[PDB]
Amino acid sequence: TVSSFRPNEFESKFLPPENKPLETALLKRAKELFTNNDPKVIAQHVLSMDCRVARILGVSEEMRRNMGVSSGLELITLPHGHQLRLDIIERHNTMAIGIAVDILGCTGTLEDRAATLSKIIQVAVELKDSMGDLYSFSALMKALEMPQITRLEKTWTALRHQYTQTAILYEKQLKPFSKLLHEGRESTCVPPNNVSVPLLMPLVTLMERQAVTFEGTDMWEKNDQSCEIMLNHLATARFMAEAADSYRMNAERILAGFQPDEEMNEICKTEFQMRLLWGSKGAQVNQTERYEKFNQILTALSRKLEPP
Repeated sequence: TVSSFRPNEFESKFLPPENKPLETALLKRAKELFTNNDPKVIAQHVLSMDCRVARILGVSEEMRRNMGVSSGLELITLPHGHQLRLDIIERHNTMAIGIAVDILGCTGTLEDRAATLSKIIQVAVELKDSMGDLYSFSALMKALEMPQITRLEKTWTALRHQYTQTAILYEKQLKPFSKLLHEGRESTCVPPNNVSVPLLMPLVTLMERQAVTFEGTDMWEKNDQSCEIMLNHLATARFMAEAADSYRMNAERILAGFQPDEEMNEICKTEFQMRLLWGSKGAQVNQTERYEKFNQILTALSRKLEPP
């Protein structure tokens, strides 16, 4: 089928009924939110939202009788988790795209871009070491590795010179850890606060041979077509399902006493993000077309910002 996410019909106190793609005032308001909020606060909203979408937290009794299992983390290893898997894929792509658009569109000066880049890495650090949200941690890391972000030479140089510690933390700690996750070793290299949401993406993608991803990452080609790596994720998936509860356990501990900020909560919604990016009409075009669109838009903004 398709995603459960139906953006054209999503309502919000924070979104005009009829919005166009990348509305400038709305990208303005978004940036301001992430700009004016502490990275831990941002990461708590992301984790909290990821737990709803993956059905680790907030599962009504109707939803559970409906799944046949207690947790979405069990459900995704099963045939009837197909919808969930597709939802998981859409939110990840949309989130990675938004991050990129946040560096390449929601900024004015070089210094503003670099500050944004640092804030993004701090958020990623919070996701990893505090929230143990490996899933959204990976979406941010994917944004940072996009060819359109990677080639912003002047911007990475400003990061190296002004935000040095953050820049070294990213290259020396985050990148290598990211790589471990991708080789399917997450179960043996847990961050200091354990795991609340697993990486998910490479497992969900292996299962969904018809999955579209932005810029075609986790497409299991070339050096990825390794039985060894595929075994690691699938062995890990099975462990995930049997131990699904431990994740809930972690997320509940981390989020005890958490009180969400309404607007912040809204902008974490994939639906909302989809409306921001493709508008109230285009938000329901096919994945391939929607993703190809931003590949073009991001390459153009990157070129406008730092020409060769």
